[PDB]
Amino acid sequence: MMFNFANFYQLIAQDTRLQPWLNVLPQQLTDWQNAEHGDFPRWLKALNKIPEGAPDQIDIKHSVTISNDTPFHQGELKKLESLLRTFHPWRKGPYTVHGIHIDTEWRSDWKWDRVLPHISPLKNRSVLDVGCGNGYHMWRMLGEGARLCVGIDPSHLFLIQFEAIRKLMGGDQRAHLLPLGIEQLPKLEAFDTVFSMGVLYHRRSPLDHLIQLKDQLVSGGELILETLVIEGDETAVLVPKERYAQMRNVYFFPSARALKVWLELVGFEDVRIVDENVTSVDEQRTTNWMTHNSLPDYLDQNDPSKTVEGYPAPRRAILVAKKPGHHHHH
Amino acid sequence: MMFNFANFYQLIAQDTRLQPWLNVLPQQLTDWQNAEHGDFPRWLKALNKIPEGAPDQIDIKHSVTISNDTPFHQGELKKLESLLRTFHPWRKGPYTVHGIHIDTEWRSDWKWDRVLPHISPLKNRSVLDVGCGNGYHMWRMLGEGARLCVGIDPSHLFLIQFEAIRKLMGGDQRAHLLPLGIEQLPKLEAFDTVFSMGVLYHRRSPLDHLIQLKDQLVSGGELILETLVIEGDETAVLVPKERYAQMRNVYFFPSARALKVWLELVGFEDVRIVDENVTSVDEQRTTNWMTHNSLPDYLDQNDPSKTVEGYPAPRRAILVAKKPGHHHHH
Amino acid sequence: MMFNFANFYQLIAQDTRLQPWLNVLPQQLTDWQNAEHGDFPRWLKALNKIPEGAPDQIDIKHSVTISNDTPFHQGELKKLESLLRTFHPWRKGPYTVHGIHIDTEWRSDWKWDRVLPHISPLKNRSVLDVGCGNGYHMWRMLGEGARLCVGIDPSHLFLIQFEAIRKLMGGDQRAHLLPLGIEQLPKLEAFDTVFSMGVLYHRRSPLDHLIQLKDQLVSGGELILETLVIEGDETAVLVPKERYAQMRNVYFFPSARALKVWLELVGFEDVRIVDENVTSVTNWMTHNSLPDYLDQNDPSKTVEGYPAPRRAILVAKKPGHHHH
Amino acid sequence: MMFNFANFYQLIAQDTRLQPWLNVLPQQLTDWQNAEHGDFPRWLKALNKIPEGAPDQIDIKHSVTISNDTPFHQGELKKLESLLRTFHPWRKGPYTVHGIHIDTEWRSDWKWDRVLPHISPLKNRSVLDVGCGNGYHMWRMLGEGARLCVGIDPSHLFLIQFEAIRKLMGGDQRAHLLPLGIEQLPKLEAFDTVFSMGVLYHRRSPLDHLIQLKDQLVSGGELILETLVIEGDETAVLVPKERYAQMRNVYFFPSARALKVWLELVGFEDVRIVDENVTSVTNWMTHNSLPDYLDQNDPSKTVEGYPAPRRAILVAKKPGHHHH
Repeated sequence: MMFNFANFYQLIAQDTRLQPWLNVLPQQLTDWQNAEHGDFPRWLKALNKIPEGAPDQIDIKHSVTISNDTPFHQGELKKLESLLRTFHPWRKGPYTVHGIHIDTEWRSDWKWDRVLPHISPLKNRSVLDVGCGNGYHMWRMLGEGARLCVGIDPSHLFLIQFEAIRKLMGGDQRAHLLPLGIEQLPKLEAFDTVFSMGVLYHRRSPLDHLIQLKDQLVSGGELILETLVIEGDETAVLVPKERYAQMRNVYFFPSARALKVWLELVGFEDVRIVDENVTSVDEQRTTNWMTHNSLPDYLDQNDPSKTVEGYPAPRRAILVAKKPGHHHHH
Repeated sequence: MMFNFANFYQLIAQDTRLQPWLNVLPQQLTDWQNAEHGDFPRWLKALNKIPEGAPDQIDIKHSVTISNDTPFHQGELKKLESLLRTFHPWRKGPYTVHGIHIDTEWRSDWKWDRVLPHISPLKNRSVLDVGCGNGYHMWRMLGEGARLCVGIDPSHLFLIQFEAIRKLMGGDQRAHLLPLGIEQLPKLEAFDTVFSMGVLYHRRSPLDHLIQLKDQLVSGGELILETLVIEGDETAVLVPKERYAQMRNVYFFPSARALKVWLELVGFEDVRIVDENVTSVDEQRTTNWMTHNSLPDYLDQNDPSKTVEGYPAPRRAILVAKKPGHHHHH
Repeated sequence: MMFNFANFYQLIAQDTRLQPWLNVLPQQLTDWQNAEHGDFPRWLKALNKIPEGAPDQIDIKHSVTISNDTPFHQGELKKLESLLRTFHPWRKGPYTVHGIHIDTEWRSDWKWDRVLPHISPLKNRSVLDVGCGNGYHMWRMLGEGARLCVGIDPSHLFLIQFEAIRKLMGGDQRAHLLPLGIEQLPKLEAFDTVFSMGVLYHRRSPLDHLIQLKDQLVSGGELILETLVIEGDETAVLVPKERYAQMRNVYFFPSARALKVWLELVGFEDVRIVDENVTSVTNWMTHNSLPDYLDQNDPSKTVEGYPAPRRAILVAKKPGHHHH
Repeated sequence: MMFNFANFYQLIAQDTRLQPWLNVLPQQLTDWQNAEHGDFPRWLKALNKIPEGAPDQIDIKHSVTISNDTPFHQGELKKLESLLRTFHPWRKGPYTVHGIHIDTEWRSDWKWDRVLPHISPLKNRSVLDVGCGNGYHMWRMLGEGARLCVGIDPSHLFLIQFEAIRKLMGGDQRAHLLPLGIEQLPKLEAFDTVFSMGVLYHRRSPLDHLIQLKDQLVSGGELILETLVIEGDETAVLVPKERYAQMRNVYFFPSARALKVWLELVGFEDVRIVDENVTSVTNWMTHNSLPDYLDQNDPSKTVEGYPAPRRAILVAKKPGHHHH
């Protein structure tokens, strides 16, 4: 046993739409325990030192902020900040926990604010967050009245970060992170809303990824899909001969308008492009006195409109679509 | 869904020795939902009408007796007795529930009294009851301070009877019945004590049955094995050419002394024969004014020392054995 | 048992590179016997009546032509033509067997002539023909000195047509048609040359299709890939919202230059675009011979408004030195 | 690849009743190639040096004897005897090949002579020989007109010895030894006759062993079952607390009358106890020729105190009419 998922097994056992998941999940998580550990056991020792127990104040509406009415002792706060610092890098965020500002590589808060007006109200919805990273967005979804959030992301570090935040939240059982790829899930048709965050361009079969997402949604459910794109019409699709912005294991970069056609082909309805930006809009940069060149490593220093390989600079599009059928329970 | 096993999934999820069982159990119980229903849906409608809620008094020490300080209304008691009567036949017992005496085909109470002095104290033990029928013995095991009892018996009727008694007990979660054969279990090595009640003579491979039981026990665990036997020494073993006492699907009927050697061969220790009787010792008979011949149908009316087929009349032996190794947690 | 593949089991048993295929093929063909029969048992009764025995003359070099020195009697020829006619429609060909001109609907011979100059010589090569139809091209490949041709095509009718031609060839064991999808093959790495003709645009995962093909080739083996394409550069890729040219179950239509990049990504070498043409083809009661899938006011477009069909042929090499 | 079973794949491919075996056999033999090799690759190099080609004279009727009209040169015979000697120990036999008397440790010929009168005539029968050792009896079965003999025995050495004899027979394809346990076979119902010799008492589930054997027989086929037994009636069955006659991994030793009931329960017909004998057999430096497993003060008992070994032979029929 590296990490016990007992609490998740208990939750899905008591949920009639998720109980079928017990037919495949336990073997997958048993196998994960015996796979390459890496740093997970060292990280787990730090997680175990983070103080247990409910905080006094939680904001998951306007930010992700945890605080006590009575602040912590200088010693306990130094130790807590030091434990959290060992889990670098923190990508999604940012977080404020007992005065400590976890200053993340991404402004997930700003992207959340720009997307939220375009999505169906989360009140009482079950949500699957695919490529959920450390789980930032699941807190924001509970903040909007989500009943249940399940995150899936295969990173050991993301599971530790999530469990550290969940522990500082007092063990909130409404959000969970499973170390899985979406391809490991059976056909649940169980969630009201599915988020796919930055996964499509890593998949050799982009249409199989879109069908896998459709298969997790109830009748009339909603998909929010974010991926890297290029500018162009319905027939613009980049596939790089080697690496894209220094990344290996990259396949399809459709235009947003191309991606809209792909979603319609596999059977989604009411497809809208709701946001498109250069990725730097939502990135933070370490920009101190020691900084050499300010340009990210993945951009050409001679022309920051291009990657080091000479492709167009990264752009992120966010689409919202509907699975066919009437959405039940309002 | 015919019957939801959520509560069992929750229990084994929170138990580190039983959690591995989630790797095979859920698919088996999913398949059971879709197998031939028979009368289970009609029976379930009666179970659902049995009154919910804790009784005032429970004796599971000296009997299995349930009672309220304030007795039930004449109407509610007639309805309850009528519901319970639809689940005939009640084999293991007997039971007394709110004044209603469930007068069973077997005196499981007397056999329990004769065996109890020969078994390791049940206090804080986990127990697997193989061939558990309606689950009578699991109540008696909790009565002796067992922490946990799991019953396995593939009969639809036995699951209903057990759930009716469990409901009248106020939903006691320390005992459960799974509709499984012992051959469906993986190698758990999780129980302190295993009971095998009247299963061995139904198994084509009696040694595989004994190894399956050894595989469910912890180091130093205890087996109590009951089966049908013949008189004789270590080389006396009946295999009938067709039926035995009118029963189809019957294989090996060793002498008790033969069975002791079989247990030693597959690796058990400290094997003791603790009880041997004609089966009629522990049977009840309907013996009223209308009775034609008093002899059970399976006995020869011309010679009640023999079956109708001419084999020796049924005898039951009870053996107690130890899995090798030191038993941990005292 | 609808059809006995004993002869193919025997062939791959005696071949070192194909024997591993026996680990999965027999259960797949057992399951195929038990699937929806349709007309296959009736068709098989016609195949059983087709005359057995070697013909005197075989041309598989310039055509697919079978003849006896001494021609058949008018009765035997009427019966044989009647049996062959029961397997309509014949798409790939044409075939001429003992004077009977089989009623083929495509000129597979012209396609073959346009391909042939661009491929590595077939002498002593083993060839996998994916989407092989009734197997016309496998005969032409044997005609060019191929050691062995295996065709992959799930149609009941294609297997009957193939076995009818094979029987009239005297049971030639150097060509075989298996009713399988390419996705059912394991990683054989057994063939010198693989043809994928008209398959890629039917596959939901086109890169998994290219990897499937690479996985059937030996070191230094050759892929010939023909598919429907659009004009444009390396980022031109059409996916329809529903049908393309009135075809259902269609996915990716890259430009040939896009397809070249896809093949390089998957690990192919020396990728060449070898041929590219706008497709043409009727009933004589039709006003014109424009397919129904073309826009009648602009035949450069489909009725759905996309660019009209174009076929490209690419040739590529799996990395490594090609042995014997 | 340690040993190529291509010839067996080809044989069962061309046999209607055995072709279904291709659904499971190839993966099992692939896994066997990759299991613990031991000496098998060294042994195979000796097998490869044994001279190929048909001998002039074969007796498989009265013995197993191979000879040329023109004998081998003293050099060729020394080399061949040296190669055969590398596969020690030879248990079943004896064998005489080109004048060389193979050093067999059992008189399988006497066993064969005692069995033969009790079995249905072998002419044109297919036979499964379970626990066949180096395959001595399969030669004798062919000698009696058996169409086909398949031996089932997991020993590396047994397969080498068999293939050495088969090679000296000129590659006779009517007998084959597969390195499998009986539990690995599917339900073939393909053989006219099944032999199970010295296997039952090694099986933890003896009734599953009897059902396994019934499952390999055609309608009306015959089982010959030989095992170790005790004296007694239908309820006499020995199971040891640990070893029987110093053998580990042993389970049930029924009386022959008990075994007859077991066969009837499992659904066999016309069950006959045909033969029953107390077994005998040394090094000449031994005080006596009592096996070490016998009690020296009472050789009617094992050293463990059980009854001494006895062998019984039973013959039974699967229900149904036996075709051709």
